[PDB]
Amino acid sequence: TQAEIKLCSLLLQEHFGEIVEKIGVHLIRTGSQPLRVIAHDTGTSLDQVKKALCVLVQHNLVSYQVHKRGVVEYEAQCSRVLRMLRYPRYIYTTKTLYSDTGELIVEELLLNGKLTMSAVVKKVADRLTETMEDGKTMDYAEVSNTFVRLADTHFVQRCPSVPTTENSDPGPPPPAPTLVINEKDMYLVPKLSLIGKGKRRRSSPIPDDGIYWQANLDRFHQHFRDQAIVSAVANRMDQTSSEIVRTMLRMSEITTSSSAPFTQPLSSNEIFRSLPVGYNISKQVLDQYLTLLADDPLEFVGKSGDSGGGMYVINLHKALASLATATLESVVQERFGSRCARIFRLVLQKKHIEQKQVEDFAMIPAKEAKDMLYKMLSENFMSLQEIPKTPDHAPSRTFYLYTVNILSAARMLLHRCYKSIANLIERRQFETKENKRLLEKSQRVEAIIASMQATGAEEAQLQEIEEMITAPERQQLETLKRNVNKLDASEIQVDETIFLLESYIECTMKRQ
Amino acid sequence: TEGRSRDGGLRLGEMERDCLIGYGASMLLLERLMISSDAFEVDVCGQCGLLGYSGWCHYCKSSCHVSSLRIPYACKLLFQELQSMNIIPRLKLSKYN
Amino acid sequence: RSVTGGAWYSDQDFESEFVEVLNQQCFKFLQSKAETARESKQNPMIQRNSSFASSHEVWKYICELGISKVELSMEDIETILNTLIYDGKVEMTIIAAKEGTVGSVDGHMKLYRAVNPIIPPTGLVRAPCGLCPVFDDCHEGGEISPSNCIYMTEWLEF
Amino acid sequence: KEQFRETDVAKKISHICFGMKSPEEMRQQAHIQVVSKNLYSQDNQHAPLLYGVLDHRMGTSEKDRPCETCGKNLADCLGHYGYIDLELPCFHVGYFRAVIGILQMICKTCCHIMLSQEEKKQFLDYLKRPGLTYLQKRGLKKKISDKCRKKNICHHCGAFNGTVKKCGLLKIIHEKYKTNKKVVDPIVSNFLQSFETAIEHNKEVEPLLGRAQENLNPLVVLNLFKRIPAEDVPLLLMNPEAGKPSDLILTRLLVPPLCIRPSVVSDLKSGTNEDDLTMKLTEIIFLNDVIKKHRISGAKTQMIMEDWDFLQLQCALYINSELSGIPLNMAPKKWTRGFVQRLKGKQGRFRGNLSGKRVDFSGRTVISPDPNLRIDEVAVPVHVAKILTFPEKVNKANINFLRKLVQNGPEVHPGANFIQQRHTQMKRFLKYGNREKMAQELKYGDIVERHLIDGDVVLFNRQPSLHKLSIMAHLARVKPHRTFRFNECVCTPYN
Amino acid sequence: LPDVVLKPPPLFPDTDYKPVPLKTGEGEEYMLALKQELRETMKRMPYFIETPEERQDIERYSKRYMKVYKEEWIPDWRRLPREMMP
Amino acid sequence: GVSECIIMGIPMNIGTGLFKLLHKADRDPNPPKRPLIFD
RNA sequence: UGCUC
DNA sequence: TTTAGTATATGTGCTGCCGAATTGAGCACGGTGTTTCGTCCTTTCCACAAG
DNA sequence: CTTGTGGAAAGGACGAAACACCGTGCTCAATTCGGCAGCACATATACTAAA
Ligand SMILES: Nc1nc2c(ncn2[C@@H]2O[C@H](COP(=O)(O)OP(=O)(O)OP(=O)(O)O)[C@@H](O)[C@H]2O)c(=O)[nH]1
Ligand code: SF4
Ligand SMILES: [Zn+2]
Ligand SMILES: [Zn+2]
Ligand SMILES: [Zn+2]
Repeated sequence: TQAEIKLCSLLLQEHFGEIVEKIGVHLIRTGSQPLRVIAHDTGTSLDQVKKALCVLVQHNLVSYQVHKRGVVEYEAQCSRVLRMLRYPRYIYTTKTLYSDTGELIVEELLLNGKLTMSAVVKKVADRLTETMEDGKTMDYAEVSNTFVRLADTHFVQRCPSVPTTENSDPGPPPPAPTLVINEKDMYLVPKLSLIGKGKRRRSSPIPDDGIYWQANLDRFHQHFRDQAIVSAVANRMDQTSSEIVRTMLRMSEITTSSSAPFTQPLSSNEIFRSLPVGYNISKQVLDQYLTLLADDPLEFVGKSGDSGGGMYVINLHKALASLATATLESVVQERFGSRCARIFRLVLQKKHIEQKQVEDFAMIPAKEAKDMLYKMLSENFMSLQEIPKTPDHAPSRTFYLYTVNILSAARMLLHRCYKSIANLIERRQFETKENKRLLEKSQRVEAIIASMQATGAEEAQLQEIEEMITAPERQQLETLKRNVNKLDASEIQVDETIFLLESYIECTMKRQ
Repeated sequence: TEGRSRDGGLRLGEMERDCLIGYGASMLLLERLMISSDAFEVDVCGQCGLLGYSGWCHYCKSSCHVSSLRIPYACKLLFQELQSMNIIPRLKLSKYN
Repeated sequence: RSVTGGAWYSDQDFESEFVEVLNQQCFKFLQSKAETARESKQNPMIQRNSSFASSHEVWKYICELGISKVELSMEDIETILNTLIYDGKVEMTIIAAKEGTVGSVDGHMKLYRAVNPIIPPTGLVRAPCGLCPVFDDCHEGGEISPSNCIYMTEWLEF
Repeated sequence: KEQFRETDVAKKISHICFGMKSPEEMRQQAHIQVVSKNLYSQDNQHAPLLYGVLDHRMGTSEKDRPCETCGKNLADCLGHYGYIDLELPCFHVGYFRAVIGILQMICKTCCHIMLSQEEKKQFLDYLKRPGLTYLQKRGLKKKISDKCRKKNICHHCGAFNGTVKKCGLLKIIHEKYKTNKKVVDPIVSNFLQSFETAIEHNKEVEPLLGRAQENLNPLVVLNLFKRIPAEDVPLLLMNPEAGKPSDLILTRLLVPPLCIRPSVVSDLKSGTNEDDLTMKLTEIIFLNDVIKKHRISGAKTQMIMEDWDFLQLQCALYINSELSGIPLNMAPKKWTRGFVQRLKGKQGRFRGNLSGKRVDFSGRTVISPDPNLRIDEVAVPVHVAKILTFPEKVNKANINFLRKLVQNGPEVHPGANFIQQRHTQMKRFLKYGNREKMAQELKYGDIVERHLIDGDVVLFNRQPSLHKLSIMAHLARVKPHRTFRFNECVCTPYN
Repeated sequence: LPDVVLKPPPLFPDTDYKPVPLKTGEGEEYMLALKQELRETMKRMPYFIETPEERQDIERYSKRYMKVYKEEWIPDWRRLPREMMP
Repeated sequence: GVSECIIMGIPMNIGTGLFKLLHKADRDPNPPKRPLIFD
């Protein structure tokens, strides 16, 4: 996981700093270790190690566990450091599904990690008071309403609460409070009657103390999976099937967990009455849609029962496998052309096949299909079976069958995406560093204006800003800006493929 | 070289080294097997621990941590051969004090 | 036909242009049929049945086109449609039909329909790192470094 | 004006940290890329080709042609390495056993180590103790390997992990789809039935459907090692700073300098004497070129894998030229000297060039009895005494004696042969020039290579040594005869 | 037989396939702008601990004028173990 | 060890190299320091 | 290989 | 519900196919070096017809 | 007895291929000796079944 460690290091250096990213990388590479050994191996002061551990555990990146002799060991969560990159997508999806209030709520939750409901609503009000003007003030009523609406939808979840010290072993305080998680009050918001108005940054006891909240990344992952499946089925059959499957997934979200081979089956009557009235669709049309989706060779849904009229169930693992196959074939097509993608789909549909059979079923002349096969072999897109006639395994007396392993190929593609994002971040940082002189020059020549904007602001300071030699460098500045924008866009868009591959690799394991 | 016809010198075999060790003559053994036989001065980089040339480390593209070191030529040949075998000996130098 | 001759081989030379034209024409026909089926919007089942195209139908269509002089059998068009399926552009389904205008397979008929891809191009391919042929030799400090990369340079300049 | 930089420091090596280099580090260390399989040019000068083998940018091996990287002669050239890129990765014969061990240690699906959280913590606590020795490291490796081989299912991803063993030569087989006598699992059934098209097009696949386990070629092994979490690397008893799991599979070959590959230009014929390593590297480059040609021309998979296995075998021979699992049809015709053969053996580097090596300022002569000399004295002939010289430093005590010795010259027995000045290290031969002017200009600190005179301590030894008394330091006395004489009472020690 | 090559292959071999252009739309641009805003605002956040500067040359009267002032968040010591108190 | 000392060309720890020698030079440890007037 | 010891 | 039988399950315990070692050197010499199997280019010499 | 324009052959580079014409093909092990990996295989422990 060297690429993963590099990506985590880059993210922690770009987001938190240097003295903390070293501790994070050390925790990720060595795993759980006490504090003293971490400080000894890192080579820095103890106070810096304490600050790094505290600022990391604040964002739920690392956890602390008790062991024999009451020693505390800190273990980092590389998965969380990788999900950290998905913050822009989280903000975008919570702004699309909800109003800007929930957008700011999730933004504050992600930038602070753990906070109380009162603090987050106060910050949201203070930030939204700047959006509007004309003396209009922001009240906490609507903010708390939006917060509870996000809560009941499992988007925000209460952090693990420390058990009561008086009731649980009253006496000597342990080295660690041993925070535990309770599913009863996991999504129960506290009753806070106090209200207030946000301040406009003029620059001129807590009821919910101890109850910290955070962003439930599992709910965001489930929502992204649902959106991906909906987009896929929309591109395949029609938007009507997309709406049907969206309604089915919305109904199944509550009655199912985040990891299950099959969801709870639904009947035709409930799906019909729960579908929006905006579609002039009858019962027989819904039955036809369901029975034609069940016959789809991709197996997005399944009958799995006949009681209660039309009983159907959604296949999540099969849908994720189909999406992973789509991603793999698309990247193969974009990397080696349409003919190599044809050969890939041929060797994928046929579990085992040889060179002559591939040439016969693909109609690709010789000297070209074998070249693409060997190119894909050199890139770990497929593995050879090599069924031997004799235990000697001599090449001259054995058959070689081509076979694509979806799991290993998906893992390799995920590693490639991680290293690609790492290289993109490295290139962005290099472009920012090499041009930091022009950046500081622009910052200074623009702060000349930013200063004394209104007080003592004479007009004689507007015709001398562009008089400097920065005018011909504005072209290089714009080039750097557009390059950084495109690099960030590519990094964000590769995150979708990373999420698809991670979900496929996660939903195929048992963790037994 | 080996032979007299080839103008070769005598060989202090393993048994001669054993006798010199038994006597405890460390400086005599060093002068025989290091100074008078295959003495050489190499350049080692204190950062990566690899062998440099003319006070320059091509690996790190720097010359501030490169330092001279006395060594038997056979030992340098062994280090080079091991580096060829992917067995990289990284030398961490330090002051003689 | 296997040891010599063939509808694709012409004088011991594979006709790549011929198979390409066949694939393009078949895909255009299937896409037009699917578009007509979608625009009819009479009923989902009827829409899917109309978007479907039997091997005999597309074979007679190709024969009516008359692109090449060599006679193309039904199994030839079937192999062309199978190659198209391998391209990820069409979908085939085997339905049960005793006898009809095709009468090729006993009690089975293959119907082909143009289908859109599952998902658009992924995000990995949109970055030069995902389509790099020397991606294995990438390293922070060395001759091939992301800072002095030519692929990303040309990609940002474009 | 002038910057302060230290000229020389008395650096002493503390310890040698062994490790491995990744392909990127191999590229960084190397100076040029060797891609030409030929050695010399077509012209009659037979100069070495550029960017090819025997290029002078990777050192020099001739006294006339200097190095191209550093402008120095052969005596001062240390040599430079080169890197050769391979089309397909190959298993490192040295680390092949380590590769098998790691593959048995980690999972073949998620690349995680086959250990529970409790066992992971236990091993981390047992390894974090200071003063960990090599024996303890190997014992911990053995214990962890045993406990990992005890398990059969992965606790992280849930994928099945069968036995991983060695088949043939430089080939690894993972028995993922093993035969289950009890109720078979869905995975093995799916794998067996996925051969429908293969059986339809090739019936011979159905009888041989069994024994069709996973074959871990270098590509898959490297892809798996590149995705191993760094947290589990310490559990493999491999130092993270020394190397990485991906370094065991070699993709670049480090061609050594020419100092290790001496070339003799035999002008008496139309050929040159080269070592075996040069021929092995030439064959490896030729095989890489042939593999690239077959890939471009679209060859069959059988011959492609044959060429890949041949390249693996040639690389293994280049590393270790003495293997046992070499097929008979693939067996080498002649015998070549690999690095292992050059290291081990009686004439190896450790026993032949490090433990016991030849020295100068020494002689070998027959012995004869002479009881007229003391037991601590040995007779040296005048002929040998004039050849073995001793460097005496000119001081305030023996200034006149060295003056007289220089005045005598290399002809008269009491004298010297060379003078090394204190300021300049340019030696001066006493046979030429006015020796009197040199004697009159002997400054303090100069070195004079004086002849072996009476009173000089001299080691006297018999080559077959049983005890330490077989070699003794005596006082040399010059005599006109041609044999080494000593008191016969000292014959019993020398035997 | 394969031909001999005089010069080594190019360090960056050319490819006839180019990367697919990035997706366009208001969503992607908004996500880009939000990521840039996060980059700009998370460095000034107290959680972003900077390298403590050291080795001050001299003390001056302008120190109080150039003294960097920034509010520091107070970690909840109830949840955090005792080993991290200053 | 001794073998590594012989290979690396350094005096072995055994024998005469177990101890170190010091020079009996006329000196004065911790010489008087010049006082600082400005500080 | 032959030897010398 | 409980004692007896069947199966598995790993451990452990006895072989058999591997890989590694076998004194120190000194001195002479004779051999041979990678090549060689077939194809093509060049140069030379000589079967007759001409003085 | 000298000569020549055209022809054949012989020798020396030279490139495709892999040092054996064809595809075969043997023998001996040089003597321990400390690993081992297979198999096997045994015994007991645990769980299911009959009373
Ligand atoms: N005349 C002679 N014969 C030798 C020499 N070395 C070996 N032989 C003969 O060759 C056989 C042994 O060969 P080796 O000594 O192993 O040859 P080698 O050492 O592999 O050859 P190189 O590696 O080239 O030194 C013996 O039967 C000897 O008769 C030598 O130096 N001179
Ligand atoms: S050369 Fe640059 S663009 Fe290409 S893979 Fe390497 S870092 Fe990415
Ligand atoms: Zn260096
Ligand atoms: Zn050099
Ligand atoms: Zn696993």
